[PDB]
Amino acid sequence: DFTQMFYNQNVKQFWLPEEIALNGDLLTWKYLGKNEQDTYMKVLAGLTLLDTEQGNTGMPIVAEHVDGHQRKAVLNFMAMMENAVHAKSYSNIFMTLAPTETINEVFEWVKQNKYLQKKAQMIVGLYKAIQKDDEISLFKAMVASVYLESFLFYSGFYYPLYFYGQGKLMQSGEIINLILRDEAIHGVYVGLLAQEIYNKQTEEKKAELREFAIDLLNQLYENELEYTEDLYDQVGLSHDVKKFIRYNANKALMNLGFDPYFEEEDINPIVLNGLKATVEPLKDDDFYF
Amino acid sequence: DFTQMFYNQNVKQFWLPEEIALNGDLLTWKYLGKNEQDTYMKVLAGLTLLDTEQGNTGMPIVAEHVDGHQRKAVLNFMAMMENAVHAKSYSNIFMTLAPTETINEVFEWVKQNKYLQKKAQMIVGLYKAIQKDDEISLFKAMVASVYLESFLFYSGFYYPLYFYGQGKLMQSGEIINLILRDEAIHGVYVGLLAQEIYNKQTEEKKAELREFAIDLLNQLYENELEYTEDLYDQVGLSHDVKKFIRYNANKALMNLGFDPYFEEEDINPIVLNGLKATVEPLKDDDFYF
Amino acid sequence: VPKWIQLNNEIMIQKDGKFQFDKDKEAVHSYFVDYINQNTVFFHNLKEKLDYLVENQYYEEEFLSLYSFEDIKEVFKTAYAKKFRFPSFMSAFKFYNDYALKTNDKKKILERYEDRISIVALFFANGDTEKAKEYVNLMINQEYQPSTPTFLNAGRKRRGELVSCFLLEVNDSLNDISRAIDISMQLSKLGGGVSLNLSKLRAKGEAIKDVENATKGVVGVMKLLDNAFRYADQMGQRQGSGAAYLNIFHRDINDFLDTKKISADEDVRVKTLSIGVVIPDKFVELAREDKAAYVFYPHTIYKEYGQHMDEMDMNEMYDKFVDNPRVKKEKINPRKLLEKLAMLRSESGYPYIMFQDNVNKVHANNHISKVKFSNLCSEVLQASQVSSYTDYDEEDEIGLDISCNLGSLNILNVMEHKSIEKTVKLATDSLTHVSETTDIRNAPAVRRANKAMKSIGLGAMNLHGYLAQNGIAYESPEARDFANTFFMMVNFYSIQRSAEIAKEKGETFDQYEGSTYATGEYFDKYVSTDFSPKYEKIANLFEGMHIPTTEDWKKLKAFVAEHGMYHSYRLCIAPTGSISYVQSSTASVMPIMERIEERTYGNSKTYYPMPGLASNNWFFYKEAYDMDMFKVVDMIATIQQHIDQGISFTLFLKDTMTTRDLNRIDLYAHHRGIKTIYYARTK
Amino acid sequence: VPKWIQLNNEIMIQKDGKFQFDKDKEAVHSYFVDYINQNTVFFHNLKEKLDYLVENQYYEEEFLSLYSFEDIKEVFKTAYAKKFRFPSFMSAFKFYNDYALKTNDKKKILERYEDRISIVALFFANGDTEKAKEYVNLMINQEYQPSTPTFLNAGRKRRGELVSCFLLEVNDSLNDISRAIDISMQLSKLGGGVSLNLSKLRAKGEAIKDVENATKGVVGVMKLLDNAFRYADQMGQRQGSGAAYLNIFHRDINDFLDTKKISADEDVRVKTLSIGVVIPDKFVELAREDKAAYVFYPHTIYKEYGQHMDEMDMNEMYDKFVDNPRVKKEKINPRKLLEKLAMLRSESGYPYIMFQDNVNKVHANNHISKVKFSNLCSEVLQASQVSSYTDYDEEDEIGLDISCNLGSLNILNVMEHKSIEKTVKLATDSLTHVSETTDIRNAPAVRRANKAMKSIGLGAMNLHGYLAQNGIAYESPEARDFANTFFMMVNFYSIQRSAEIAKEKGETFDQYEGSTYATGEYFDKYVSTDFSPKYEKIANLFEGMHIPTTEDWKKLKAFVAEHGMYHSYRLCIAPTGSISYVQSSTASVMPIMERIEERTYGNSKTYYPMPGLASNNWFFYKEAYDMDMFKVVDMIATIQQHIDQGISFTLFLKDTMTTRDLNRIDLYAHHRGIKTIYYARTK
Ligand SMILES: Cc1cn([C@H]2C[C@H](O)[C@@H](COP(=O)(O)OP(=O)(O)OP(=O)(O)O)O2)c(=O)[nH]c1=O
Ligand SMILES: Nc1nc2c(ncn2[C@H]2C[C@H](O)[C@@H](COP(=O)(O)OP(=O)(O)O)O2)c(=O)[nH]1
Ligand SMILES: Nc1nc2c(ncn2[C@H]2C[C@H](O)[C@@H](COP(=O)(O)OP(=O)(O)O)O2)c(=O)[nH]1
Ligand SMILES: [Mg+2]
Ligand SMILES: [Mg+2]
Ligand SMILES: [Mn+2]
Ligand SMILES: [Mn+2]
Ligand SMILES: [Mn+2]
Ligand SMILES: [Mn+2]
Repeated sequence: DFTQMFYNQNVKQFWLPEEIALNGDLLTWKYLGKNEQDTYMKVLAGLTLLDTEQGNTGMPIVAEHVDGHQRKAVLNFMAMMENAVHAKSYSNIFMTLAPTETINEVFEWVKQNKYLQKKAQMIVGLYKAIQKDDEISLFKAMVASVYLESFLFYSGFYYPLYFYGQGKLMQSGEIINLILRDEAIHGVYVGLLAQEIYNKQTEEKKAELREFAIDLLNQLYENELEYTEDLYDQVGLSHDVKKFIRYNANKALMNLGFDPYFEEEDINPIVLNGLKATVEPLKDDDFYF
Repeated sequence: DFTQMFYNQNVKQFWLPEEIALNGDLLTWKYLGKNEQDTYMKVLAGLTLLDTEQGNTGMPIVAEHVDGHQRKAVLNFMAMMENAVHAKSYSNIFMTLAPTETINEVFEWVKQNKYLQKKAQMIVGLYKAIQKDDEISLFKAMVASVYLESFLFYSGFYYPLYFYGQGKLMQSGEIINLILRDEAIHGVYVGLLAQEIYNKQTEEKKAELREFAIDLLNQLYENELEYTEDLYDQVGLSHDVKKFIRYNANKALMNLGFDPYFEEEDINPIVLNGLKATVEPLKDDDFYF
Repeated sequence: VPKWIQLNNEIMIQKDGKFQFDKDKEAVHSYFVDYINQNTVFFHNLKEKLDYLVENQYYEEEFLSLYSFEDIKEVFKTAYAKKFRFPSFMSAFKFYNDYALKTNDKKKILERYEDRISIVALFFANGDTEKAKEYVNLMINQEYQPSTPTFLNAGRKRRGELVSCFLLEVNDSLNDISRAIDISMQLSKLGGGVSLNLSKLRAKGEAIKDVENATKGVVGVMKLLDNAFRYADQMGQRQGSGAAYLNIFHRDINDFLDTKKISADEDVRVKTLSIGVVIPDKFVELAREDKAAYVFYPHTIYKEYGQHMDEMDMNEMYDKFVDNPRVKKEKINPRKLLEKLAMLRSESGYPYIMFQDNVNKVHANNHISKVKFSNLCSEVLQASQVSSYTDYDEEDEIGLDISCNLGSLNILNVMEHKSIEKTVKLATDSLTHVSETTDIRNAPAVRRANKAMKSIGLGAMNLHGYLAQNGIAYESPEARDFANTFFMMVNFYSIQRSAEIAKEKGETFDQYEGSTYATGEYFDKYVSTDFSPKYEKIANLFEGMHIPTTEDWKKLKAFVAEHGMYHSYRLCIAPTGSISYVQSSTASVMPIMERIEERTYGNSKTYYPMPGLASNNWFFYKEAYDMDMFKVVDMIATIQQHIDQGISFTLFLKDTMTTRDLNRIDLYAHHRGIKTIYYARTK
Repeated sequence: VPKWIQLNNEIMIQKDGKFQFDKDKEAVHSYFVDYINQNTVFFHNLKEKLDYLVENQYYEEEFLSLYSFEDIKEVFKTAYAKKFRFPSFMSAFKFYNDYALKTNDKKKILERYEDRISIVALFFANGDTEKAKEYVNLMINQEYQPSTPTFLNAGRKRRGELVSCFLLEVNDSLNDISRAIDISMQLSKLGGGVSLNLSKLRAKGEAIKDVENATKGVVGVMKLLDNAFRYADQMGQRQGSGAAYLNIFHRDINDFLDTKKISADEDVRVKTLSIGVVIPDKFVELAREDKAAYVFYPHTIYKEYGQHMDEMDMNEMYDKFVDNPRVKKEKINPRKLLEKLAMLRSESGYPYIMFQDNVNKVHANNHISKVKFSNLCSEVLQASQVSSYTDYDEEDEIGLDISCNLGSLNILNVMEHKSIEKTVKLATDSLTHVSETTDIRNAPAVRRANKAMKSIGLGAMNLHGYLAQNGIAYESPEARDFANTFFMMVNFYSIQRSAEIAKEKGETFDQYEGSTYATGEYFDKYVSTDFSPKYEKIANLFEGMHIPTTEDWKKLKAFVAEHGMYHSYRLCIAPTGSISYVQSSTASVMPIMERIEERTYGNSKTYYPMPGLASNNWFFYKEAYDMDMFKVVDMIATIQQHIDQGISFTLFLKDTMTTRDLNRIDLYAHHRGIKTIYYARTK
């Protein structure tokens, strides 16, 4: 009911890194404090590292196990955006703002970081556990994918959106907004594929899959809180970032056809400023009464 | 030495079938004989099948086994083109020119056609035989992919090109030329990757790999002859198409770094005829003259 | 969380296995005592309040000057003498959020329910103190509810028009299309929904003065109208709503329907333009026999016959059109078109279905014109004449564009007061006053038809509430018996009041002499058939109330023949969307969608049980989706035989219902005499 | 492949290192003798031809009835006596594909070049045989070319209007917006391009009768106009073309510009509507000083001062608006706005730039009104007065909406014949006749301004062709010297012809006495400064042709003061798009874009060398992209000082230059007195 519509929306959102000139960001970058520059670098590396997993494994593995030519095509398109567009865009932002040696060090740090690694490996673990012709294991991986696309990225997206909403780092913020817009539709689409599997299950199996999804969300959420304090306490933003994580967790759940887990909260206004039943023929005798 | 330039070439060649309006072909299509329309539909259906498998299976699987994020980005982009752009374009052509029943019938015809099933069996079999960290199985699949890109498509491409060259079906022909332009660079790129693996081998191993490549080519060739006769005898063109596929077989071999295998022949000349601004801030001195 | 919101939320908390329905009285009491009495501006005397309201540009001094202040004080006394209490929190909330007069900064409350009712009554009476007191008694007893425009705007200086439904004919010319866009924007600016007849516009690929295949069809005009309604968005307050109607035999019918598909292209899709399809009996006959049908290019028919295709009877003209070589047409499958209609209604609820021959076989003004289309709510069915808007220097030929004034009887309150006659006659008087006081300066055809036809719409509501509170199932034959008797009485007293107004003013509506009222053909079924209840239980409901008999109908027929009829149209059952909450009534004559209504206002969720819902009558409040749509069709057709205009008939469908089931419902509605079908609502 | 296009493709086959330019003569010869003479309908005598054309609704009988057939025969002999031959294949192809009359089925050819010219001449002369022969000589010598509407439709029955440029002022009301939409559709239906001023419209977030944040701004009207122009597209062969103009100090300027961004949403972006920005000298001064500029809400200014913002002098009222607390203003960065303008022109070519104080410091009719906006081609610069379209029942206050008839002198052929005076006077007479015979009966202000102002536009083309064929570089000072002398002479003879027409008809244009012609201030630089060529090379180009001196200009000034002027505006240099091929001329006074122009028509590829291109003048035909835009600005400003209206000035930009270079070109154009900038074309 939905793949051709998503095909259309995906291909019409096509873009390339070269379209946004990045050099003019240096005019606001130079005015940020060390803690602001440090947080930005670390957040950016976090997003880059997670998105690489999605391009190399997450999208291609789901495309491999999903049946249907049109679904495979949409999924291929999404994998292309991760590897050919998003990855180049993150690299471009880095090369503009930091010298080569600084980039290498930030990636070394974030690569060793406990909270980034915990979430990255949790997601990758579920992708590696998909078994041929087993729709339960596929569903679990889709849940992981939706959580990455619609939830885990957002502790990171917060900061570029925060600057973007203030008139700072506008070129890289525009790029991030385009990336985020792609991840949103990726999350919604994979969510619909997961609901299709979920709806084929018994009531007991459904309850079991719900427990899986909520348990996974809880593990990731508790690590996100730690990740958040680790990065954002030094710039005083953690309270507001936490509200943004919960709001996006609720969107991820709704993508999977589940109820929101967290109470509704208002979001930081600066970040906000940045942001067929069944055809049946008439067989005669229906005109007579 | 080459991936970056292929990356740039692939992304700059990006297109969608919807860019080309097809209603202009309606009359030249209406005017073709029933035999001509039948061959044309079947030819494009055979192409659709090849691109379906190249997009779903061939390109993603090669991407999985090739090392390097940039090489993977190129291969992922090529995969997307196969199933999200190329395979879909044929449906755009079908939906314009043909009624639903004729479309349904031709897709049923691909499923039961023995030559099309044999060529898919052979090519996809080699893709699925790739073993992780086994460069020889990978080479064999890359040879198969080059043969699909640079040889097997051409029994199909002949007919749209033959019409384009006579000023007939020129909108459909424009789509086909764009597809052909893509496959030419896809065949070269995969050819270069295959040569990388071949060049690592002992002379004895190389001799075996040439045997594999030539045996595979001959087996595919013999099947393609029967396929060509089956499609083109009713339009009187089988001998001409055979010359064309031999011509392109030599190009496939060359893409693999091998000498031409078939002698040169004169191809139908009709078919040969078928072939932001930078933002700079204003200075104070710019306002005085 | 507000205290009243908490109390209203305790209804769903089940105590002793039952909902706490009594919490809504506590909820409304808390709402008043904690918010309304705090935010209600109070004045030492009524004189000070009235002076503040007139001088601060809240009221109109013209209508208030018609009374001495003593009379206004006595009218306000009559309103407050009833000590009216809102039974539920949602009634008071809806009134004080939608209709109560607020300060210019929307911070405090100037008008209570009694003040609003007194002002509306004083505006209705137009200088008569006893009449104003009668209107106050009628409205504070909640027997009659003026429509949302009238109730909200009457007696207000910064008010919109008192009419919100307009029906425009669009002629096949660029001058007329531009004038239609202008008038649509002007009427949407006033806050009224605008319905446009696009059947006269020539189809796509028609000739424009010797240039063949040059017309974009009705879809280009549809895009123009959609953008016009989007621009004229009522000062950014409420989204501009418009409707477009096309005959099913129009050539562009498939393009017309494709504008509502979910996959529609952005250069075809229309967003703010509802669509309605007009279906003559010829199309249903062609689909019934599975004969391949023809849609016609209207301009070819106009050139061949000098008359518009929608101006002619398709039943007699269809064969002539098909056999005429100079009339251009394309073959269609009428059954496939019906299935496409059902699929579109399942997907989006569109189009509205207007059965042309069901409307016109009982239409009383066919001499003026046939009814060719309906309004945005699919209940206004009146004769229209297309206007010929010429060039700027030339004089326009103004026709008749439909616009009727809406009012609703509360069936429960009218029935409990045994005041069908008095409520109907007073409502007719108020609707007549609203019609006379309406003057629209930018729609010449609307103004001319308002002055000439003097058409009003008197609807009814709380049918399901009254039936369920009296132990009668909506689908039961007794419910249809009550509807038959009640609406026969309503029609009788509306005709009597219209003839009385004609006698008093010495004037009838324009071209009355050609109507079926003048010839007596209207009264045939009333002077031949008895419409008294056939059930003892229903006959007991009308105890203490004289049910008009055959002799009474003969006397009314003689009276109408002698004195004429003031209103061309009197009765139309509108949906009555938001005024139903204020009146504590079920919407229109439709059955209830839900037993308890769950809605979210602001960040707090609210619960609204249906009026009179309890444990004893829980299963008489059967939800509309659980009902048999054939029996709902039977009920609406029982009511429709006493309503001169149409009824807003919403189809309530389950998710399991197929396209064939929706088509069967539509065909049974056509068979039973249903004039229009409003919406296909799926659960 | 056609033989003629095969011969035409042999131009690019380089033989002996040179293009085979002579192939185009063979190409056109083959084109004629293989297509045109075969497809031409030939009659036994001209009488049978004219009878056939009149009877079958091809021509108009009224204008042909003013001549006896002997006179028409003499005119046709005069046309055919020249034995005109098209010098290139493109000239004949463009004529016989765009302007030559064809049968009703578009099968055969009815008109040759001589037939079309004779019909246009007989239409111009209006009964005069000698004047018709003079017009025939003028057009067959290709000294003067009537615009595409006039040349295409003169004397044809089923024709559009002879005027295709219209300028509309939109007042700040819904009635006026609806009338603007209607008039835009009416004029687009006639085939004309419509420009609208949107500066008087109040900005987004303004009140509509004391409800705030209600107005959708100029972008909603922009969407309305865009859909109105999409609807009125004339079969879609030439889709409806509209232009919107906004003053840079309008608050909606950023949203106005955002409608052309590539990343614009479908609910904002307009596609068929060109955009222009009117920039007063105040904005350029504010950007120069890097001060903080303010955009204003027009409705606040109108409420506070009683006048529209664009009807007031911004250079004298900007500080008053800023200091006024009751005026609502928004802070903007003028340099950021300039950079945004440059970026938008680089990425899309929009907006058109009008330097308002450059237009109005030399405007001759500022007493009537100041020029507030340009046309769709960005060269019509005339005074306009906004209309007040009221309700239907009320009378409308009709203002002045701009429209002028276009016509181009061929500089090469005029200079070859030494006939500046005769060509200018005859072209003025023809344009006056076209103005007099135009009657738009659905645009009241256009009709009123056509009757009152009697404005015409007499342009020129083949400036670069004439200079390159005379060994003069376009950027050279000698080229600007020639342009100065030539256009001073054109202005002199156009003023003389206007004064003679006023003397003969005894009437001047409305409000002439307040113009600078009446006061004599217009002639100051002409009675003080001599415009004789300063170079001996240029002075020989004018040998045999009298150049008016200061004494001649004093005599003309006295003549104008004693007899008046018939036309408020006389000279405007339009783009002259497709008639340049027929006349074998370079487009307008702008430099050529390509030396050899390659085009694809259908499935055929053909090449068009620039007129007179050879190896002896290959480098004098310098492409517009390779030359300095500062020198092109100098040339256009030299021409502009003798043109009362504007010049369609396209900027030819390389890919290498940034937005700063485009901004520098715009600021140098503003400094040099350029009135309007048309397009930012990038190679
Ligand atoms: C009616 C209407 C007007 N407008 C804008 C467009 C007009 O330029 C502007 C004026 O509308 P008007 O038609 O002049 O409304 P008005 O006369 O009642 O208000 P006022 O007393 O202030 O003159 O309002 C909208 O944007 N949307 C609308 O729906
Ligand atoms: N005092 C007062 N009365 C109001 C107001 N709004 C409506 N009313 C009604 C209540 C009474 O029915 C009527 C007369 O009120 P009043 O002027 O206090 O009268 P009285 O009781 O002093 O004679 O007006 C109001 O704001 N103040
Ligand atoms: N005969 C003829 N002449 C045409 C036609 N179209 C234009 N003309 C021009 C050619 C001459 O200049 C002029 C007179 O032609 P004619 O009527 O044949 O006269 P004549 O040649 O007997 O003097 O009309 C045309 O179709 N037929
Ligand atoms: Mg007409
Ligand atoms: Mg106004
Ligand atoms: Mn990504
Ligand atoms: Mn993603
Ligand atoms: Mn492919
Ligand atoms: Mn390929």
